[PDB]
Amino acid sequence: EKNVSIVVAASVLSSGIGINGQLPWSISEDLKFFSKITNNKCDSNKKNALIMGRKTWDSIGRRPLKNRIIVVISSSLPQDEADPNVVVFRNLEDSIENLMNDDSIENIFVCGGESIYRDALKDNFVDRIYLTRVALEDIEFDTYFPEIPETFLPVYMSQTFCTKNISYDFMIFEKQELKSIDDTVDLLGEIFGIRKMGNRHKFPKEEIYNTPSIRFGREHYEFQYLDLLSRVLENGAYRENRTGISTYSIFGQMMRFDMRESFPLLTTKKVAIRSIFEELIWFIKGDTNGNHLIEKKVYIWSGNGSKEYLERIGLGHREENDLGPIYGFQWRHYNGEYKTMHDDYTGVGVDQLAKLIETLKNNPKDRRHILTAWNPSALSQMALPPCHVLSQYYVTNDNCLSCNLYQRSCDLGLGSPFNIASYAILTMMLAQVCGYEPGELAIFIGDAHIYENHLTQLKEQLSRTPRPFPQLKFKRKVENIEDFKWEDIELIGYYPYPTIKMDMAV
Amino acid sequence: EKNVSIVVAASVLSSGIGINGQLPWSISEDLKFFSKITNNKCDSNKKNALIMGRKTWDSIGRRPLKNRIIVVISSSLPQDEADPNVVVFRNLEDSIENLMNDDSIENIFVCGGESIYRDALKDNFVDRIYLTRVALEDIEFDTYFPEIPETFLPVYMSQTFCTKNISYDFMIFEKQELKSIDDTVDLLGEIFGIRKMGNRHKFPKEEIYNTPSIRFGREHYEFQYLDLLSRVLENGAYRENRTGISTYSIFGQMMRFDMRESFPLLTTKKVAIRSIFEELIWFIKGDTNGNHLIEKKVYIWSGNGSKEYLERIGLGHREENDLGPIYGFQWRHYNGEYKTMHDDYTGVGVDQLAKLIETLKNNPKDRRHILTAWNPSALSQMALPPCHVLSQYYVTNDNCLSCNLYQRSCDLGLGSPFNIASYAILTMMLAQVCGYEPGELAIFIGDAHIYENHLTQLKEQLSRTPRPFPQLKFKRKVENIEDFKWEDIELIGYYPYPTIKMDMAV
Ligand SMILES: NC(=O)C1=CN([C@@H]2O[C@H](COP(=O)(O)OP(=O)(O)OC[C@H]3O[C@@H](n4cnc5c(N)ncnc54)[C@H](OP(=O)(O)O)[C@@H]3O)[C@@H](O)[C@H]2O)C=CC1
Ligand SMILES: NC(=O)C1=CN([C@@H]2O[C@H](COP(=O)(O)OP(=O)(O)OC[C@H]3O[C@@H](n4cnc5c(N)ncnc54)[C@H](OP(=O)(O)O)[C@@H]3O)[C@@H](O)[C@H]2O)C=CC1
Ligand SMILES: CN(Cc1cnc2nc(N)nc(N)c2n1)c1ccc(C(=O)N[C@@H](CCC(=O)O)C(=O)O)cc1
Ligand SMILES: CN(Cc1cnc2nc(N)nc(N)c2n1)c1ccc(C(=O)N[C@@H](CCC(=O)O)C(=O)O)cc1
Ligand SMILES: Nc1nc2[nH]cc(Cc3ccc(C(=O)Nc4cc(C(=O)O)ccc4C(=O)O)cc3)c2c(=O)[nH]1
Ligand SMILES: Nc1nc2[nH]cc(Cc3ccc(C(=O)Nc4cc(C(=O)O)ccc4C(=O)O)cc3)c2c(=O)[nH]1
Ligand SMILES: O=c1[nH]c(=O)n([C@H]2C[C@H](O)[C@@H](COP(=O)(O)O)O2)cc1F
Ligand SMILES: O=c1[nH]c(=O)n([C@H]2C[C@H](O)[C@@H](COP(=O)(O)O)O2)cc1F
Repeated sequence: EKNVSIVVAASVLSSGIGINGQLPWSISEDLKFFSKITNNKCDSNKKNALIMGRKTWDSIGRRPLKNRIIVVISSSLPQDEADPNVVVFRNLEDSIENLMNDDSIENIFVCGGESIYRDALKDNFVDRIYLTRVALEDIEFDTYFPEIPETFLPVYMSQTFCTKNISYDFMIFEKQELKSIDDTVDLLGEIFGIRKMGNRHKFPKEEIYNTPSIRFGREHYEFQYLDLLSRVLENGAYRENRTGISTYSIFGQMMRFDMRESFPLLTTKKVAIRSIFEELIWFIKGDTNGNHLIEKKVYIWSGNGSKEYLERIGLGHREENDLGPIYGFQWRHYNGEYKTMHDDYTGVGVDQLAKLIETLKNNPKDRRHILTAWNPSALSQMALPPCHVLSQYYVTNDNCLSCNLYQRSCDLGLGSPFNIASYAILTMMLAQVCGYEPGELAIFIGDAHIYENHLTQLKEQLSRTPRPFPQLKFKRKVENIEDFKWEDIELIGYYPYPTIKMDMAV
Repeated sequence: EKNVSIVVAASVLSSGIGINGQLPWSISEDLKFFSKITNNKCDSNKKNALIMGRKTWDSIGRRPLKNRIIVVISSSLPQDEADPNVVVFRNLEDSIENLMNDDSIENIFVCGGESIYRDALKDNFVDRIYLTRVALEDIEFDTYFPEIPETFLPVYMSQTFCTKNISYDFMIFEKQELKSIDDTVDLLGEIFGIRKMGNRHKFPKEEIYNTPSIRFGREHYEFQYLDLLSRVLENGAYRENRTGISTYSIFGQMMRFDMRESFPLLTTKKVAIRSIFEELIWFIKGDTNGNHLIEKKVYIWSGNGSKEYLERIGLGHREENDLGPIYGFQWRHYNGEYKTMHDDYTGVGVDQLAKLIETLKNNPKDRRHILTAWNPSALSQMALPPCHVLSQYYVTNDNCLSCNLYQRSCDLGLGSPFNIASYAILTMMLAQVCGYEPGELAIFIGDAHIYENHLTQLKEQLSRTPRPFPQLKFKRKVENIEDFKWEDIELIGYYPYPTIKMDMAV
């Protein structure tokens, strides 16, 4: 009685694995993963058995794999005894004799075609599943991986990796069938009610924990957002705010995202990337005219740019969508005497973005690459105080650009995905203009809150198992950071779950 | 063969447990912990045995404990059979008969005096140790807990709790005698070198992990600092900076600290708390004169206030210790035209601190309680740009004041403990002025680095097992936040390891 694992690489949606007798992709790292996982063994005097169909045996050139015994399931291939590393069996059930006799086999790997996977799961011989999800779906398939039965549960999901602009994941599925520390902590929590800090940050209940079966393998960095969602649902205090829509809020959280091998755009919900880019390039250009965003069919600043909202916050003198000195005005004209959105501020104010770029490419090991938007003097003139307040940038020894962001208030339903994608795109732009590669993105959140009219929606978003991140590439290298256009961005391999409508609280 | 656990409450240093036949403290929560841990049982048809000496049996009033069988070790007490909840044994070895016969006993708890603990450990009958460390040491003891033998290792250390201004801990010691997920992650790390984000944040090696035996029980929040120290030692990239002393640096980290039941002042090193307080009140008063700190025998700002350092950074015109518009000038006079440290700036600039207090006590549920020190216009005039750049404050539904701090650059050897204690004291001051209780302190670090001249020292600090946090109390309620004086602070139960000299990099 030894272990049996199905090793497979399938597409993310349709679960296709092959086309015309070959793989529908060329990912060398996946072959390396196959080689390393099939050579995994605890005994040096034992080999691992790789069961495969005849057509798969043809796909590998009918040659043996080193340090492994290949078992071909075929009703026509002659049971050749010349090659000791390859043996042929007439059916799959008879091939499962390594459990009974043949003690020189330690682990068994089912890695054949659809005709092998299907009746290896049907006969219930499989204990584990090493699945490699690949983000290709607009191509042609003819061989698919069967839907994983409900008897299996996912226990691990790696981060998203990139190869030839193709995104891919790694997942493990298992066949589901020291307590003293836990008991002492539970007793100490029963004693001190909310005096033990652990009770103020309770672990989220399973009913609001996205993919609860993945406990110790939450490597995919979209979990940095979903687990924050769950923590707010679990420990969020019901509080009122400036809007009539109350929220559930907690304080002091963080999220990490990788940008070397992927792009942190959420897959559990289709995110409007064009509006994000237009807002970001609007910031970079130094503009505060909301009509310029509305003309480009982007209405995220319409709620805070209506005449009624401006007269209500005491800015009735201001023009329709003249938002005042906000994001992008403090970036390019910090401490500049603001008049209207039509004046020419070229020259006035401290151009933080230009100095940031100059410092990033002239003195990388510096610790002062800081872009601030919090200006106490101009706060009263703002239509909305800065939410993403502070940002710091960092150059690694291998010429990568990482970014930290401190955000005073985060609306996890609408503001958070936009902030993640926006600062990722900004880091990528800064890295290209300065000549670096994108690094990591850390977002530090003060007041992380969920509006109460989003509870039905966000819960739905927590019911969707995450898919690998897409890739974001630039079609041309620009000379100045302001020269970016929407046509320059290529979004590759983004297959998210359907969009989830949520109303903005004005 | 069942489990045996020594339950004891001892002082942190001398390990005293009693005085003149009674306890040297009255901590009700510890008695509740005793009651809950000795009644912990998996079988309802079984009782737990509590072994104690005769003098301890006298200390509990010679009355039985509910749902438990008390075993008194005494050579004089008559073996009375009237009370079924109390039994007398002549020696400790004969009392260890519940292992052989008497299957109605599930767990055994050694809870006697020094004379029982010593030869319960000497005879090696003890499997576990539930130790309650109490931070009282300037009192009189007459009964001590023996030094825990090397066969035991700590596996858990709770957070610091407070009762009657007394700090205390909870620790567990044990007698030392799914792998697929780990193997898959190791293989994925072998494939992608530093492309897998996990490899850029490797888990610290045991040789640089403070108290490595405590794996799953690092609850004490001084570990939030020691684990960051270890992570910098593990993943720190060797980088140069403005000073000749190079560092090992990483980017994007955080630390959490509780302030409801303790005070985050490091115990692994004696920290000069008075200098921290004097710097903080110097900030609050709006001062930029380094001579005011030097006159109070505080020399932390002498390196950045020397004539040579000012002439080197291009401020040779400036006076001796005139540091320029820095912390506390941006707090009280933001965007204020700075001249020298002798002028009267009362009135000019935006008083961020006053508005902060006003917003904290007039509009608590607000999300804009923000104090910034990063001013791009005044950066050139500063002797040293702000390290603790931004701070946000938050009022919970139970009227507690929590604080987030973003620090762009952190010197984990000298700057970090000072920053932790300083912002803790500042949060407590704001809480008293606004009428709240202290909450939590979250510190977010951008460039967390360790100077190479501190490597010998900090490693030493990582060899010291943490002791419970102290308490910090105020002797009087002040009318204005600037009225605090050093004589108003009482530091209770601070018993740190000896101080570790480390040179500041100018
Ligand atoms: N992405 C991935 O992880 C993998 C993808 N693939 C791809 O899949 C494609 C090929 O797979 P597939 O089309 O399913 O073909 P198979 O690899 O499953 O091989 C099928 C052959 O195996 C024999 N066989 C199958 N079932 C039985 C049975 N119940 N009893 C006896 N013999 C049996 C038959 O051989 P015979 O006719 O001689 O009797 C049959 O022709 C290729 O593109 C390949 O590259 C393959 C492996 C892994
Ligand atoms: N902080 C804490 O967790 C605890 C503190 N304490 C404190 O400690 C103090 C008391 O402890 P302590 O001074 O050590 O006294 P003990 O509680 O250990 O009791 C000692 C008695 O136990 C009997 N005894 C001990 N060893 C033997 C032996 N080898 N053979 C036969 N009989 C033995 C003797 O009784 P006899 O003379 O009758 O033969 C002896 O006088 C008190 O202040 C108490 O409150 C007590 C428990 C817990
Ligand atoms: C056609 N085929 C089937 C195949 C391909 N990709 C897969 N990918 C996955 N994730 N799982 C599978 N079962 C799988 N099977 C192949 C093709 C090549 C090799 C192969 O040459 N493996 C080398 C790997 C060498 C390398 O590139 O470093 C080895 O050492 O095993 C294996 C199976
Ligand atoms: C003198 N003595 C010995 C004593 C006291 N404190 C300790 N504290 C600790 N952490 N560990 C011990 N072994 C210990 N032993 C005592 C004194 C009172 C009770 C007691 O009354 N316990 C009640 C507690 C009831 C309560 O106040 O909630 C119980 O239900 O067990 C026990 C032991
Ligand atoms: N309170 C409050 N004030 C705010 N002021 C400015 C913002 C920034 C901001 C971000 C996003 C939106 C939005 O509506 N985003 C979308 C979400 C989805 C989705 O989730 O499926 C689909 C489409 C869109 C879209 O607009 O294309 C609107 C504003 C903001 C805020 O976030 N909160
Ligand atoms: N690079 C660089 N520039 C800096 N400019 C200003 C600072 C702030 C600052 C904090 C602390 C000290 C110090 O020396 N602190 C002590 C530490 C210990 C100890 O923990 O052993 C014991 C005593 C003292 C003490 O002075 O009483 C000196 C400056 C600073 C910095 O931190 N780094
Ligand atoms: O990028 C943004 N992210 C974000 O989360 N908000 C939301 C947070 C909050 O719901 C609202 C501001 O409310 P307040 O000003 O009171 O913090 O804006 C706004 C942005 F522009
Ligand atoms: O409160 C402080 N905290 C702190 O960590 N530093 C350290 C961080 C760094 O070692 C140095 C700042 O120099 P630079 O900004 O050039 O990195 O001072 C200084 C303070 F005043």
